[PDB]
Amino acid sequence: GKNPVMELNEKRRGLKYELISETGGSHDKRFVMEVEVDGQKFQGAGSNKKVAKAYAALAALEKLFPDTPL
Repeated sequence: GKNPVMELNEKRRGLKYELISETGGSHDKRFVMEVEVDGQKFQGAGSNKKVAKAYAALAALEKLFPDTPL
């Protein structure tokens, strides 16, 4: 375990990550990603899409799979 998207995928396959926010200039960009798991929405933010997506998965894992080793 180490990659949030990878670990969540082990619990739920075919999840779709949606970019819901992209703001700030090329020097202060902020991305917000959202993932839906069991009708529940989880979001993650960051300076780039990859980490925003990872935080979105982490949020899902922290709620639904607390024991999953990071």
